[PDB]
Parts: sequence; structure tokens; C-alpha cells
Amino acid sequence: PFLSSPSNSVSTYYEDHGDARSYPLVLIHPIGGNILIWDYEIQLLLKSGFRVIAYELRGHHRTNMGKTGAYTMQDLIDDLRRLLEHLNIGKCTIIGHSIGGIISSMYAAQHPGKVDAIIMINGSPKKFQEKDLEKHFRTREVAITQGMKALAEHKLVSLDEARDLFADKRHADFFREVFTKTSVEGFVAATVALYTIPGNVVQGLRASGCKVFAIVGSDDDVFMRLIKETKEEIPEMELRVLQGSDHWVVIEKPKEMYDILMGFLAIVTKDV
Amino acid sequence: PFLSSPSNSVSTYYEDHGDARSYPLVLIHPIGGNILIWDYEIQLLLKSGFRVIAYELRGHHRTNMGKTGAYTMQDLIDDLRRLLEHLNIGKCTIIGHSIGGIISSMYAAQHPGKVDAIIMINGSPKKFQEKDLEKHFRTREVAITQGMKALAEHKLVSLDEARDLFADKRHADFFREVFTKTSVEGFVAATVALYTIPGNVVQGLRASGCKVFAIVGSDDDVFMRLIKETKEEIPEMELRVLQGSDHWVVIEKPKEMYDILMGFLAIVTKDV
Repeated sequence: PFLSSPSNSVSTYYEDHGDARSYPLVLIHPIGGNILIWDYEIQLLLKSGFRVIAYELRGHHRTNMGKTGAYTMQDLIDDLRRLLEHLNIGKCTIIGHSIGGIISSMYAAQHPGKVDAIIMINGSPKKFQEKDLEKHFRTREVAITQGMKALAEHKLVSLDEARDLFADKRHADFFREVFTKTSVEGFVAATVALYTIPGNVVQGLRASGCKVFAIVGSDDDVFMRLIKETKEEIPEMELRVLQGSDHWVVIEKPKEMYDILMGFLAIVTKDV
Repeated sequence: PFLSSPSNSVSTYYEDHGDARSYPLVLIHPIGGNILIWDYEIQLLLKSGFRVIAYELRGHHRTNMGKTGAYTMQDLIDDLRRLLEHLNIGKCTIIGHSIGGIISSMYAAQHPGKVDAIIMINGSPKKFQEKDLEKHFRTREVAITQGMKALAEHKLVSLDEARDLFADKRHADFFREVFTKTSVEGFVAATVALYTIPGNVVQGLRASGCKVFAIVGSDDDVFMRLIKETKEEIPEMELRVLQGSDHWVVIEKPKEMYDILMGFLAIVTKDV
């Protein structure tokens, strides 16, 4: 279904699975992702008795850009706020991958009464260092000049590196499926938006008192570093590292991630 | 005339005034500006024997956005590079107001062989503090929800303040003329782009060895602070303050600004 704003013309594609009386979980995909990345998780979480809400970010798959083609992270938080108001969600847990993790942290900070817990998968509440975002200049250039299918092909092969992004063609092909639904304008805007993350989200997230959980791939050097910094500042956070996983862990779907996830959700649902 | 890129579909509107053999000056307008803001200056500089190049930024007046609706400051530098290559400009002086000043500084840093001098009018090479950009959340919201004509009206009246943005209706009306040619998507994108200024432009500008000049209005608290910080770091810069002028000094056109400007240009042209 679609939630369309008359004021900014963004029409958010979303799905609301499960019974409306069940405990709601909100799934937020990464840059270049969409609800297709969550297929397994929607089925797993429904079988576990949750209501599962997933949506597509501006310019990703079925969601458009609206009146403008640039935005700040705050705009993405406001999109999520509007969706959860539309669905009459009072208290929920948010599961966010990469940018989805950042979004979850800012939402919790801004709406502490609305969130029991956040689960950030290769995400954090921190601003990036400039060096962390340098790579996106070249990915933007490929997206603009050559397009998204070309960009995916470049992401998938590493002539320079001892290995490709995924070892298994099946995972590569799942990534292709998902990534190539992203619009060029949406990819560009999302990557630019990363510069607009406020420097005080860690303080706000600590202030919220919501339960903070993180799952990080040991090979994701950027998010390892940021989440370790985050744990220094939010000692009540629960962090778990997946040895040998990297940024795109949601494509590979290692079993241990789900063992960890369901563990966390058991803690959250105990206290609800 | 237009310079259109086949790779990013940006079609830059520009004007190239004066004789092609004369010393070239490049004029870069602020966010919400366009070549209309430079009318007086084009005439003054032509009468002084310069070749005068002016252009419109992405999404401002006659320039479109291209394939995307978001970009980084680097993208704006690349647009300028393409324009000066198109016009076969080897060595020039750049006069930039506000964002135009920032652009001039990054261009000089990246292309030191191409620039004799930059003149930044309420601009600097520094990144903003977050607090400096907080105001643009509300101006973006007005632009998106109410439009640019409404935004101009809100900028022009200060119920809260001891005075309006301009004391003279004639200056207000000049501002209206100019500002309301800006597209909503262009305003939004430009303001977002401010977050993407690199933190090392001051070092690069100092490295370039180009002559650095700045004119700042004493009432422009943000740019006073940034340019003072810049002068600490680039002691060879020449800074002049206009007492009683503010950010939109290019609308008011005080005579002292031109006395200062022509002075600087005399220094630059002595060494050419």
C-alpha cells in the first residue's frame, strides 16, 4: 500500500503484515535496499507472532522522491513518523540495516515514548568521518554516468581485492535483484543525506532510555569502528559481532544473525 | 547561452561578457541568487576592461538539475570546471558571494594553476557548524510546503526582530525578483549540499598560493566568525569588513564594497 503526503508529494510504499493486535516490528532497509531484502525476515517474524511493518525509503523501488530530490536525515525520520502515525503504532521495536539503523536511532531519540527498542544491523547513531564517505563519490559517479545495473556490477566484482563482494553467485544475484530497483536519484540523495546526520544522536539515543541493540559484521570496518565508539558512550547497549560477516550481511542471511535477533526480541517482549 | 552535459544532463546557463582577450572574472551567486543579482557588477566590471563570466547554479533560474536532485559541493566545483574549460579560460579571478565564495575556495584549492585570486563576499572556505545550518530546516519546509514566493515573503519580514531584512522596499523588491527565480528543488539541494563541504578546504586554499581576499558584512555573524577563523589560518588573506552590512550585501550594493573590490582587482591585475 502507499502513504502519500500532500505537502511533500512523497508516496511511501509499505507493507503491514500480520495481525493488527500483535507486537509491531518495523524493518528499515539500507541504501540500495528495499522490502525485497527482508523476505526471509518477514516470514520468520510473522511465524514468531509479530506484526511486521516494512517500507521503502525515498527513491528506492516503489517509493518516489516527491517535490524535491534532496533531503536531510530529518526528512527520513519525518517520513517514518508519518508512516507509524498512519498505522496507529504506539510502541514498537525497529530493526534497521545500515542507514535504517541510523534512522532507528534518530527516531528513538526524537520519540522516546514510541519505541521499546532498536536493533541496528551494521548501523549506528554516529556521524561518519569524511574518510568513511569518500567511496560514495565514485559510486554516485557510476550511478549517474552508467546507471544502477552497472553500478551493481562494479560493486559485485573486486579486481583489486582477494575476493568479490559475495562468494556465492546466489547471494550476488539476490543483491542484483534488490539493488537494481533503486533509482539513480534515490541512491544519490541517500548517500548525500549521510552528511546531514547530527553529531548529537548518540546523546539523544542514550537519553531516550530505549533498549539499544546492535549486530555488526566483524569485516565491516566502518561500522565496527562506529559501533565500538557507540558502546563506549552507551554502555547499556547490547552489541554482538558476527565473525566473518560484512556490510551486506542481510543478503547473506547467516543463521547466527537470527539466533541473535530472536534472542534480543525475547528480551524486548519479556518487558512489554 | 547553455552548457549542457551529456553525462549528468545539467544545462548550465551562463553569460560571457566583454572581449575574449580581456582578463576574465567569474561571478558566482549565492543560494537563492542568479545572474540578475550581478547586473550592476557586470556593467561596472566591463567598464573597467574585464571579461565577465557569470553562471547560474543547479536549479537556480535558467539552470536545471539534471538527472539527479541532490549533489555534493564537489559536483558544483565540477560544473564550474566544465564551464571554464568550455570557455577556454586558463587563469582568472573568481568573485563569489556566500556559497559562491565556498565554491571559489574549493576550485582554487583543486586547480591552483587556474586561478590568480579569489574574492569571497560573505563566504569562506570553512565547513559550517551544525548550529549555523539549523535555520535551513525551516526555510526548506516553507519552500516545500508553501513555495518560493512565500519563502521570500517570510525572509523579508521579521516580526521578532527590531527590523526587516532590508530597510528599503526597493532592496526588498530586488531580492524578491532574484530569489523567486530559484526552484524549490534547487533551493533544497543547495542548502543540503552545504553539509558536504570538506573539512580541509582551508588547508587546500592556503596550499594553492592564490591571492585570497574576503569582504564580509559586520552584521553577518556566521560569516564574520568563519572568516575570522579563516584569517587565523591563512594570514596572507586580505580581509575587509563592511560596517553595518549583512549577508545580502549584494542586494544593497553599498558603494564601499566596490571601492574595496576595485582595489583588490588592481592588486591582482598589477601582478598578471
